[PDB]
Amino acid sequence: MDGLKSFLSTAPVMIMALLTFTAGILIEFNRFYPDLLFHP
Amino acid sequence: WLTFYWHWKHLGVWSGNVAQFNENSTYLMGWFRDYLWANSAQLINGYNPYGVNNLSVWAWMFLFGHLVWATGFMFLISWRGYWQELIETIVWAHERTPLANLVRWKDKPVALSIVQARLVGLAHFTVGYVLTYAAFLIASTAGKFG
Amino acid sequence: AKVSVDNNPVPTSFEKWGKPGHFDRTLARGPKTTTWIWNLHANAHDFDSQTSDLEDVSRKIFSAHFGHLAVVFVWLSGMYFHGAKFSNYEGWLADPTHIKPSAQVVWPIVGQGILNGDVGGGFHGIQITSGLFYLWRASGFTDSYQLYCTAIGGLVMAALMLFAGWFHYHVKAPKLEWFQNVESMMNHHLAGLLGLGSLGWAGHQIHVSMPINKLLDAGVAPKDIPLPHEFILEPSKMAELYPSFAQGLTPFFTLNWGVYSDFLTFKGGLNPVTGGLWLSDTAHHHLAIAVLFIIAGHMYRTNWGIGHSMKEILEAHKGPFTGEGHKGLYEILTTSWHAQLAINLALLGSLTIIVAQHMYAMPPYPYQAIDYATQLSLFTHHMWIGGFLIVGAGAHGAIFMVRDYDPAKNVNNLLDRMLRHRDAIISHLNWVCIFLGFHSFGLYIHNDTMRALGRPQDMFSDTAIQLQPIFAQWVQHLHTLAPGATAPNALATASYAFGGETIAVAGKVAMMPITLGTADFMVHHIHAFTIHVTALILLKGVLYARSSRLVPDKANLGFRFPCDGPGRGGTCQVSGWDHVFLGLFWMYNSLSIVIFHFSWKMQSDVWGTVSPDGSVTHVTLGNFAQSAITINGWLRDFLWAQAANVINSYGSALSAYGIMFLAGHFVFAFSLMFLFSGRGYWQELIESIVWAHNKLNVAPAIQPRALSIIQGRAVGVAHYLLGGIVTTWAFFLARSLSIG
Amino acid sequence: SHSVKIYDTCIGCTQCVRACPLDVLEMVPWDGCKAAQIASSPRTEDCVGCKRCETACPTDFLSIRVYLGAETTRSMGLAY
Amino acid sequence: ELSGQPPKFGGSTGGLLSKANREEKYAITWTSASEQVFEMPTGGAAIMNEGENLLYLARKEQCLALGTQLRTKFKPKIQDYKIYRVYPSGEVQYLHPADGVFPEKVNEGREAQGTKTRRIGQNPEPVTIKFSGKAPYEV
Amino acid sequence: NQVVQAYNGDPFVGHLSTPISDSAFTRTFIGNLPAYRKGLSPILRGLEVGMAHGYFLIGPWTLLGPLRDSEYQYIGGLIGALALILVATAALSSYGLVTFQGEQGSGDTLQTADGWSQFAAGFFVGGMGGAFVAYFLLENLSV
Amino acid sequence: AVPATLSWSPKVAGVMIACNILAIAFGKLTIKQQNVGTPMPSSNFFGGFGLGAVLGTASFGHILGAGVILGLANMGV
Amino acid sequence: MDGSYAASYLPWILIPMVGWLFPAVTMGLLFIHIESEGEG
Ligand code: CLA
Ligand code: CLA
Ligand code: CLA
Ligand code: CLA
Ligand code: CLA
Ligand code: CLA
Ligand SMILES: CCCCCCCCCCCCCCCC(=O)OC[C@H](COP(=O)(O)OC[C@@H](O)CO)OC(=O)CCCCCCCCCCCCCCC
Repeated sequence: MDGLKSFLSTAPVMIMALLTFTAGILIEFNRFYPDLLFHP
Repeated sequence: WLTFYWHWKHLGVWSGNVAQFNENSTYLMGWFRDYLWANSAQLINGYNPYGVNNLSVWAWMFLFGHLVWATGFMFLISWRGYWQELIETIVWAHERTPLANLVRWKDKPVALSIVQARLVGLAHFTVGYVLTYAAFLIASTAGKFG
Repeated sequence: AKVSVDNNPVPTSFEKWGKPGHFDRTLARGPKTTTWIWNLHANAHDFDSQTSDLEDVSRKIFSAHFGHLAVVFVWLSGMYFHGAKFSNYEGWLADPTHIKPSAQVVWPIVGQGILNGDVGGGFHGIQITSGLFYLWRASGFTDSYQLYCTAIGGLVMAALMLFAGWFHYHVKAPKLEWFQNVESMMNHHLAGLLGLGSLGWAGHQIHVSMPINKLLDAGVAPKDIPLPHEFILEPSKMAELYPSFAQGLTPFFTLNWGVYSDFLTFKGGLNPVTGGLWLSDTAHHHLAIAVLFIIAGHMYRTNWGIGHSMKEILEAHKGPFTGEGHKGLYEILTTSWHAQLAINLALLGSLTIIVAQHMYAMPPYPYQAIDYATQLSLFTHHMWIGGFLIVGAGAHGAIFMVRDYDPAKNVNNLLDRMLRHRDAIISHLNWVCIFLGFHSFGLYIHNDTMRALGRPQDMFSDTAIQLQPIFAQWVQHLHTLAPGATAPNALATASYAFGGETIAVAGKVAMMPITLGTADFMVHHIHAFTIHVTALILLKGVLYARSSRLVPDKANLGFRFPCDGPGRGGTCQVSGWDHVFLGLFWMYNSLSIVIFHFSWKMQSDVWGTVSPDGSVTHVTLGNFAQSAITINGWLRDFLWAQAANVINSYGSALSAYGIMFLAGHFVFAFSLMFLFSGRGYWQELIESIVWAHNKLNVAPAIQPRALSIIQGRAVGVAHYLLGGIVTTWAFFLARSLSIG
Repeated sequence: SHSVKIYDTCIGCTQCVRACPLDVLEMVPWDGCKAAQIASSPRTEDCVGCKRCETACPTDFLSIRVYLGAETTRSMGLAY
Repeated sequence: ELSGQPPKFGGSTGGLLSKANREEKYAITWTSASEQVFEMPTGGAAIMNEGENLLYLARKEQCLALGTQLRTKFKPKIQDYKIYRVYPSGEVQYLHPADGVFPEKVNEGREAQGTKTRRIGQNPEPVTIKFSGKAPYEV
Repeated sequence: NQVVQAYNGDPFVGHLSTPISDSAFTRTFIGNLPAYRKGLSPILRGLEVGMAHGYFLIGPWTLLGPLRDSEYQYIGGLIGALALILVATAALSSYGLVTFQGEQGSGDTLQTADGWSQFAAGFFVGGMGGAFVAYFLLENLSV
Repeated sequence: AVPATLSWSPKVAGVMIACNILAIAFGKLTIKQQNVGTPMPSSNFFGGFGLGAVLGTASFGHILGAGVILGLANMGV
Repeated sequence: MDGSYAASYLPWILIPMVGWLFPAVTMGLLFIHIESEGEG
């Protein structure tokens, strides 16, 4: 529905979706490659 | 911040234990625990249920500064209208009381003004700040070295 | 039938989801400044201001309450699921005295797997302090499958609550007359909810909880104990455990109730094996209150002319000093939701305060008294909940006074008389607050100065000038003698706090007499001072919300306004909302002192370890009596001494608490940005920053604005309370988990 | 007492007079605006300084300005 | 001089103080078309009687608040109230409305007061008027 | 049987009649106090007030003061009472000097500069006498 | 020392009906709205009582009888 | 309260005046001055 699409596109939903995307990226990277103090 | 850094570094220098500051100042919990918590052991024991030593006056001034610092908060947070209405009620109480109506004020009691309230809160705040830090510093250094 | 509804009043559509701010006329137009955002999140759930029709407001309230019920159901189902899947409840059940409860497991990602400490039995996880394990053991839980089924049922109930809200608003909305059947509502909610709930719980306990707990306390392994339905299916086991069950239900209908004495007792005290209350005592208790509540029902006239009328009772209780008496209150409490909210919030907050103060003295759950962390956590948590609810009552009462109070319907009634001698009330209350604070806190400061000056014989202590609480000691003596003398059929005292023997389980004191001395006198009167001051602030907010000698028209200005202006010398913080904002801090202060007193007294005079000989060694020894009389004692022997476990928590499983401890000390300080400053400075700073962003042609269309004065105060108080409470929470949890 | 000044940018919307709770302001005939009326402050000794008139003024900057000055019993708005 | 039956009131602690008999008080009088309940600015509700009324208050702001309530919160709008200042000696000074026409609407014969012939941005700099007992707006 | 009404039949004053403020017993008892009696000269008023306010002041500092467990106990109580009475007399004199400046209305003899001066002097004398008589009563084996 | 209770006997019955009868006597002279709502067939056998009034007075009689029986069993007879 | 410095009797009399006599006299004089109506 158009109203549902408009609600999903509001500021809090976008900000939280982007934050979870970034957090998932960082968490997965830190899981598969932890303890990166510098480019060795 | 300046005085905390200077004092902790010089405590390490004078005691010869520079490594403690060197490895504990990189994180804030070391500041909280190794500097504040550790160096208050002798200050707050100036007067005990057991007796009194020469640091008793400094402990009293330490608590005194904490108290004045706290007191400034209510000139800084609570504002005028509340106290104005409270003083209105007190004025009613005085004017309606027998044997106290024989005594009357010359200047009508009012609450402190906004700018005066900010100034008084800042004054109590600064006095408490200075007294608390001075008491803590003197007591800690005197107990450690003096 | 008194049911009256309207069919499909509001269509179910998604369009309004795409237009935030639809409820408000001032916000649905579209944002021009950032304030439009903050208003949107602030005026959302204020249905009274949105519309003038009372019926629509009531419908919205009904469905919103359905929504909160659904949320609470989801929370309960989550608790049960996380106790069923990620907990050692089955392990703890076999060895309750050697395994710490734990129901939260932490993923190892960035080293937080260190939080998964060793809780015993080979299980690694976060220790819980809610006491859910003891509640589940008392409820008869023995397997994780039952907990999983409970979680599934909770999720189903949450979905049903959501559907109920949708149906009873968007489809079949009740009429206003339906909501105002206060007699019918009170009857159904006293007899059908409290009485029926108590009867159902008594039935569950008698037919499920007592047999399982009796077998568990004897020494039977959890897996050997029969499943709860097997007791009902084969009553031979029930008759074996309790002989009177062989008699069946015949004595109940013939009033030969005494035969049921074996499983319906009046023992009183604590169960030696578990340290909790006897389940037979609880069974007769909940049965008795069920009977009492069902009898308390059938009291208000609903449909058959047989019953009392609330309006008649209210208008009949009037006297000489009170003019019209309780007249017009029925119309107040049947036309304004805010007055009902105020009364219910005050009573409920006091109720949770009573819960906190009574659940620790007579611990109802098995193995709860010996888990000091759970005791402290439960006490403090429900204490804070009660304080917040009381402040909310003080707020929403002023809201009612500003909005729903009408002078036409209140002439010479109790409300008007209250509004007439409000100056006398406030003046006398202010005087009593000053007197209490002066004399009590001056006893404290006087003791401090006497100790600092080397004159301990001039202090206010048990060795020095006594100041003994003779009345509290007398009532403790009376309650200690009550079994046999004034309650002949009781076997032991209501609690061992008043007096008696020392009940200790697993070499840990569960409950021993709590002696009151000079320090207890001082602290209890300090509590009285703080409570009277908070009451003074909230009462001044409620009474003076309409007007005052300074501003005679505050009612027209609204309930939430920052000031009237810099005139009249300065009129800052005159609204009722400002009185709530000021009372929040004093509630925090009073409750902090209360929880500090509870923690220190519990650690110093009750909790501890009992030797095989019988000697009791307390957590902090007997230092409360000789240290809690000076502020220096409170600072050194309570904060500095007991904060060691939270400052030395780094590198261990408790490290999180330590982190959170510092977190609190941060946010509190952060709040001082908003409380100490004003918005013009920030507006000018935002002007400069807006110029900066404009130079690069990146200025936002939604013009940024500094927070409003009211918003600034609200943000300051919120972050302040959050920081302080989080600090206290971390400190208490670390200390209580580090004292065995 | 406080001072109240009205500048020549007034448009004669009379909002300031309506907003004043102590009847300090007045509407007098004028010619500089389309409404041909301007605000005035004859009874300025009763002003308390609540700035409601300033809040009510819709011009780009307030065509009515209040400068707080000497404080009397009336200015403090005291009832005792 | 000042005539009118006082409204029936039970008495409250929010009323006058010694200032009334020492400095001044204020009086508000109005004609009521029916005996009906209104709200005291000092706290409480009182009934006002058919015909003349007369009420003594401590501040002009309270009198004008009562006048606003009379003008707004009654369908038979009461537009005839009069506010006087009563001195301890006995002098009564007519305050509101000044000329009998409400200040909200423009009436001829009034005199402009406090009106400046410039805009707010044209005020003189303080440094040009310092060491004189004047302020930029005073000039 | 309405017992609470307006203050002297005036609803619009900041007060209302109560069985505590406008009771017949209350008015009779408060009007017969030394400060409110009829026909008393101001110096006699001061004598009567000071006698009581100095007699009762001996109490504290005797069972509570620094010297409360020795033979210098009643002496300390007496000295503290005398010093408090002296400070009270100084405060009374300053209030009389400040309040009554110039215009001396003769409606009340107490509310007058010379009347207040006599009241302060009588208060000092009465406080001395009351404190000393209380000391004499509370002492044992006096010279 | 559990309180003594009485097994069912004709005496306990007689107490029950006595309490119910006196509760009827009380209800006839106290209830403001004696007949409101659902009535019962063949009136004037119940003193002009509706269903609600009858159930209320019967329940009150049962409560009185339970209290009296338990109290009397606590003492003698 | 007892000292071994030269002229140890001075604080026995100087401190009370600085403690009581001087503050009280100053309080009285300032209170009279700030409250003296008229003449400025
Ligand atoms: C002639 C008939 C008769 C007789 C001989 C008795 C005799 C007895 N009844 Mg009894 N009773 C009767 C009729 C009778 N009852 C009726 C008609 C009812 C129904 C209303 C009851 C309901 C009843 C209850 C509910 C209880 C008794 C109990 C008792 C026994 C102890 C009473 C006592 O002195 O201890 C009590 C003496 C005291 C001094 C204690 C009073 C202090 C209380 C706690 C004050 C509480 C204040 C209250 C909560 C606040 C008011 C609420 C508000 C609505 C005003 C005693 C054997 C008690 C029992 O079984 O004991 C084992 C008991 O709990 N009776
Ligand atoms: C009060 C309720 C409550 C709370 C606080 C928790 C808390 C927790 N649960 Mg839990 N749980 C609950 C109820 C609850 N549960 C219920 C009712 C069930 C039954 C269905 C479960 C079933 C459950 C399982 C099966 C597991 C947990 C786990 C966990 C832990 C990891 C957190 C997590 O799952 O995030 C994980 C991270 C995310 C969910 C982030 C994903 C992105 C989110 C959803 C963003 C939301 C927006 C998204 C983009 C979708 C858009 C929606 C939009 C249209 C509105 C954490 C302690 C885990 C655990 O403890 O493992 C050891 C685990 O495995 N829970
Ligand atoms: C026996 C009848 C009965 C019962 C049990 C309730 C119960 C309740 N009413 Mg209620 N009510 C009733 C009759 C009843 N009402 C009548 C007749 C009226 C009209 C006069 C109202 C009008 C009314 C209003 C206007 C409001 C309530 C609200 C509430 C809830 C308050 C929240 C609470 O107590 O948390 C405790 C919560 C629980 C114990 C969870 C209960 C979950 C469901 C709903 C209970 C169903 C029980 C049912 C008998 C089936 C169980 C039997 C068997 C399966 C075991 C509560 C669930 C408030 C609300 O919105 O809540 C929805 C509210 O604002 N009531
Ligand atoms: C049964 C409980 C209850 C109910 C139904 C209401 C209902 C209402 N209240 Mg009320 N209130 C309550 C309890 C309750 N209140 C309590 C206990 C207090 C004392 C704190 C207050 C204080 C209060 C005030 C001061 C005001 C209301 C207002 C209102 C009205 C709606 C506006 C509103 O607050 O929504 C908007 C709600 C919010 C914007 C809350 C969001 C911000 C919260 C505080 C953050 C919480 C953070 C959380 C605790 C931790 C998060 C940590 C983070 C790191 C994630 C409405 C009538 C307002 C009004 O005037 O209505 C007429 C109003 O001004 N209430
Ligand atoms: C309210 C708090 C409080 C109280 C009750 C006390 C009490 C006491 N202090 Mg102390 N003190 C306090 C705060 C307090 N202190 C503070 C904050 C400080 C500064 C940090 C000090 C510093 C201090 C010193 C330095 C000394 C004391 C000493 C004393 C003792 C005797 C001297 C005294 O105060 O009484 C004497 C009496 C008065 C001061 C006047 C009391 C006024 C009366 C009692 C009011 C009564 C009102 C009346 C009942 C109304 C009746 C109405 C109607 C019936 C007519 C006494 C036990 C001395 C001592 O040696 O202790 C053993 C001492 O040397 N105090
Ligand atoms: C400003 C400088 C200063 C300060 C802070 C002190 C402080 C002190 N002196 Mg001291 N003194 C000073 C200068 C000062 N002295 C000088 C210059 C002399 C030589 C005349 C003395 C001679 C002196 C004696 C003989 C004694 C003290 C004593 C004391 C102690 C008791 C309190 C007191 O001063 O009252 C008593 C002391 C005086 C009144 C001395 C007069 C003050 C000097 C001469 C003038 C200072 C004026 C000052 C600048 C005003 C500033 C105004 C400002 C606050 C706005 C105290 C530690 C007493 C002591 O040892 O007690 C333990 C004591 O017996 N003083
Ligand atoms: C127990 C020891 C520790 C606590 C001691 C403290 C007691 C202090 C005061 C005595 C209570 C007297 C109540 C009688 C008073 C009483 O019962 O009034 C009842 C009376 C109403 O009488 P009527 O019969 O006209 O009332 C009809 C009513 O039913 C209304 O419809 O109300 C008044 O007279 C006004 C109330 C003045 C109240 C004065 C304010 C008192 C505030 C302080 C009370 C503090 C108690 C705190 C501790 C609970």
